[PDB]
Amino acid sequence: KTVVVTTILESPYVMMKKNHEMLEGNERYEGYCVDLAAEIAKHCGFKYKLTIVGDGKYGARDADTKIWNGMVGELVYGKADIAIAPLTITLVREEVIDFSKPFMSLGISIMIKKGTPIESAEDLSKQTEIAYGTLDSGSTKEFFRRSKIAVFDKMWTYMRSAEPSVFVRTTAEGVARVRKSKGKYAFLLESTMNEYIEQRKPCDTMKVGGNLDSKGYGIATPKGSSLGNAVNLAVLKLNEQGLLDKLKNKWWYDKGEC
Amino acid sequence: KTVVVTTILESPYVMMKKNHEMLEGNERYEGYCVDLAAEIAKHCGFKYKLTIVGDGKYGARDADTKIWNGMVGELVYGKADIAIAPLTITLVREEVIDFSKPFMSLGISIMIKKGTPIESAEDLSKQTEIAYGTLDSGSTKEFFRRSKIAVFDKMWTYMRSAEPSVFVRTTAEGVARVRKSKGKYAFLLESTMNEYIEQRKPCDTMKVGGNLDSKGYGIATPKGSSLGNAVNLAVLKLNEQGLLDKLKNKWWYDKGEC
Ligand SMILES: N[C@@H](Cc1onc(O)c1Br)C(=O)O
Ligand SMILES: N[C@@H](Cc1onc(O)c1Br)C(=O)O
Repeated sequence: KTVVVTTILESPYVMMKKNHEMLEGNERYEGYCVDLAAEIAKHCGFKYKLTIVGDGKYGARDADTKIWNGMVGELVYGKADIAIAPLTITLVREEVIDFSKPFMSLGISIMIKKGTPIESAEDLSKQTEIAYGTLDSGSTKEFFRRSKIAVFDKMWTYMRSAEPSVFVRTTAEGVARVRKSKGKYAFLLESTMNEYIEQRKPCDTMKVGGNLDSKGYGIATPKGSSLGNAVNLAVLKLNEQGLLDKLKNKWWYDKGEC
Repeated sequence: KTVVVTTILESPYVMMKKNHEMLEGNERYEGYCVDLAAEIAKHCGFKYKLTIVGDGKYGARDADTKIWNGMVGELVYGKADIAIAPLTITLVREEVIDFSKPFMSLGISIMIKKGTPIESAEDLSKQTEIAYGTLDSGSTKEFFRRSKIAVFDKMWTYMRSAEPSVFVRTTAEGVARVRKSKGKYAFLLESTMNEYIEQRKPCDTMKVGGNLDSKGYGIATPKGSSLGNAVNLAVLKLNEQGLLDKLKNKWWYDKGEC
């Protein structure tokens, strides 16, 4: 049967085409993950329907209700057959859903407005003049919340009680905050998005320092799903064929605006 | 039996005493509503236990699940017997819980950092240099979201799509945002809180213009609760005795710091 794909609106992975009001179904979307989905489907021999996750979240378990939300939840509760998006492979998630080998590598990074006197996480941790935060949900927020590393623990201690809140709901919001804060806000986000934004007008942001960690995005399926094996092989095959690199250049650098 | 009172941490209505770690039960709290609760209890002849609402919300119904949250939810689902807090009397709430006649009047107002070139809601609506927002929940946010009045509709249209978000989770956060935004953020909140903050150090904020609307706070009880009649009479009696005015001066002006 037709495979239900859950994804999320996150540039340049999945974006609404400017003329989406004129289009229907899968044709409404474009981006790295839209292209990858087509490639995976072709190599696994299935037809599919792209759907945007209802709550706009990646996936976390509520500590109280213990209910999974986001794309992970969609897979766990059987609402979708596969998730093709910038979904970070983490221990807690790996325990409830199946992940293909990573199709892209990344690490947490720092985004600053050009000219901000910050070069590293250590720099940020030792001052308060420049506020800094992360998305209000997701693996980056959790990285800091759970970290036992001195510098990161110090940063989380600051972030969790900073007022006003240093957390943002979407990447777009964090970028807007960096751009409109006159250098007084630094955004902690995954290197992939940071690198993409650095090449977008008004070209006033930049990624600074090295990544704080190293991980990857994986295609996810419900635990035990028979689709898992085929998808994993397709990811490895596409990587070996250079297709993944081609898609990266296509959506990040080929049409960079800076 | 002992009456379970649900309330919320909102200065100067209910605040944790600085040495609360040394205290137990009702003695941990102080404020206008803590004093009012004692007065109402005495005049209604009941003993009570103050409890802080679990989700820290005032009360709204989820459009999807249709479940009430906040203090209103606590009353609707029988978790508390009465709510004594700065709970705004609104049509939607009046339909699900009982409200005493108002114990305090108020209106939505504008808080600015001293020196901000804004004198009214109209001023705010006609510009974008100075961002402005409200709490991310509650009657003030709903006032703008539902308003059919031109100026307020224009303001909501701006607020709902402004990036980064102009909404804050708590009053403290909004105040912090006004104070740290160098005049680039104006906070829309109820006049009562605005007036209180204006008299608190560092004395860098002020209420400007008249109130946008007029309403009041009421003591709430589960719909049909027998406690409702007594509480309403106590509110009227306390007002006529001048007790409510005395409490207002006690928590707002007597010890003003500006
Ligand atoms: N990939 C993360 C989400 C995320 O975490 N930090 C960001 O900037 C973004 Br987008 C996840 O899967 O939770
Ligand atoms: N009193 C309101 C909450 C509220 O609405 N605007 C504020 O500043 C505050 Br506090 C309510 O009962 O929803």
